[PDB]
Amino acid sequence: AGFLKLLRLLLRRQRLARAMDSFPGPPTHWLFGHALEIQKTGSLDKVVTWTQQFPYAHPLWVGQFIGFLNIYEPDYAKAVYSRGDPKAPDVYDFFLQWIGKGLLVLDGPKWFQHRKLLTPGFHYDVLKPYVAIFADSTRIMLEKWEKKACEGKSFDIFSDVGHMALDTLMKCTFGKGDSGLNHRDSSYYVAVSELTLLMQQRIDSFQYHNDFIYWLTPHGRRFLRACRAAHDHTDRVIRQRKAALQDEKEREKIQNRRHLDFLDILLDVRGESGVQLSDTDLRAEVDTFMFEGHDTTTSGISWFLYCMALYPEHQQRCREEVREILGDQDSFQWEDLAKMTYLTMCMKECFRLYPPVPQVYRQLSKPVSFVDGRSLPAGSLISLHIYALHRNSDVWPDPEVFDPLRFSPENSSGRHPYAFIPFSAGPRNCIGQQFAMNEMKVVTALCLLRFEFSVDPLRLPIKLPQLVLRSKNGIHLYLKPL
Ligand code: HEM
Ligand SMILES: CCCCc1ccc(N/C=N\O)c(C)c1
Repeated sequence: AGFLKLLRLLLRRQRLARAMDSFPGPPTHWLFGHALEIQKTGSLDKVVTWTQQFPYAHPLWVGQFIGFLNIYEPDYAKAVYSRGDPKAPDVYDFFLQWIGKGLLVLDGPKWFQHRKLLTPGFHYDVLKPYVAIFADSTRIMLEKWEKKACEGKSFDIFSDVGHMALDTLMKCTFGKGDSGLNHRDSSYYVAVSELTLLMQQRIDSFQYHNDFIYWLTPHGRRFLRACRAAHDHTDRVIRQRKAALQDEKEREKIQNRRHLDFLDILLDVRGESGVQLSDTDLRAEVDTFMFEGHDTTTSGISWFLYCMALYPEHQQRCREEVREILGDQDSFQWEDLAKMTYLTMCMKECFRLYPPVPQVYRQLSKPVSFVDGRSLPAGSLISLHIYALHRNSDVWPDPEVFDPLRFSPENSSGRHPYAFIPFSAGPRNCIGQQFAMNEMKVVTALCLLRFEFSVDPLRLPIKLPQLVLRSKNGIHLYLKPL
């Protein structure tokens, strides 16, 4: 009985280890594989030095039973991430208790169904009205920030940006009305923190990899408590909207619109979806999009404002660009976001050096041959290291240098299409990319018009992976009103 399970395990690792025989790599500890380096602070930068020692790719082991091929070169990236192979179950299985089998984790033709269902929810006609909402939520955040700034001390902006991103996500895509944040929404935010802290730690800690053992550890119990808290939040948001649509005034109003917001699509009002969702399939897409359409943009906004603080020259250039575009308008219009070409460049360079998602994974369903002759069989595990990809010395002159002009029209024409993929690429790219970009542009444009941002030399951020890219100590900045 149990004997089979242990043998199925030991065969898999000789399979994975032999398929990577073509690929030299760093030294393994006998028990931990590479885990003792990965768990060290700064390990993203350690992986970068590895990519210079080993071109294209190198193996990566958490504790001797699971072995990934870390990849970080554009042809290698493209060979795999253009194909739609499944997400790595060893990594993505951990998601299930929390966000379930929603879009992120699915892989079948069921994935294509949901992707087809949900993609019109991020069409630009659905997005145009969100610009006003981004502005309102940002205004609330900035009024808080104005009070903190005139106290003269630096403070962590990450959490305030998150509360704002969560509120705006819910007003846009989950039907929440103008009421704004409630103490129960903050409960949810805190729980996401615990979920991503713990699940990242689980990814890196091979002893927690087996389901049965993990749910008996304090770690796993803490995770399940947070999963309940996340589910109490999403059950509420679902019941709230179903009930709001029982009102005859609101229900007729939604039908009139050609374009439906994301939660209303899932609820299949108008019968148009033609695909019937289980109660749990819908709970999972809500869980999924409630993690995804806000934790990442919080990382992005916050690392950007840090990059503005580090580089006042570019900060001031962006401040001037957005000042002219707004002119005398009350608030930015959707049409205005395309004019923000220099803000966009700086934002792209921010995402090169501080990718909001630094690492994603796949398990191949078919073999793949790489531009240099090497190859892998089906069954093998891939680790796309977006962090080291964006820092690759054969692709990026002076990789550690912040230079927005790398994303001018001129210096972009030649560039390889898989060199810069912070929203991934291929069939499993980010469904929310244009949502994020428009949100982040409105938020940061308004931030720079109302404050000048300085770093704090005594508390510079330190990089911390937590599924999204966070900081060990927050993002502490000084703010000057204007
Ligand atoms: C949900 C969701 C997906 C899955 C879409 C699908 O599978 O069809 C998605 C994908 C990605 C990926 C790939 C994930 C992987 O390889 O495991 C990356 C790297 C990424 C990065 C960012 N996303 Fe995203 N994303 C989903 C949802 C959202 C939403 C939802 C409203 C927004 C907004 C958004 C934004 C960003 C983002 C912004 C800074 C980054 C980076 N994503 N997504
Ligand atoms: C398995 C480690 C990374 C998994 C992962 C994949 C996608 C997202 N987000 C995508 N858009 O928001 C996050 C936040 C994480």
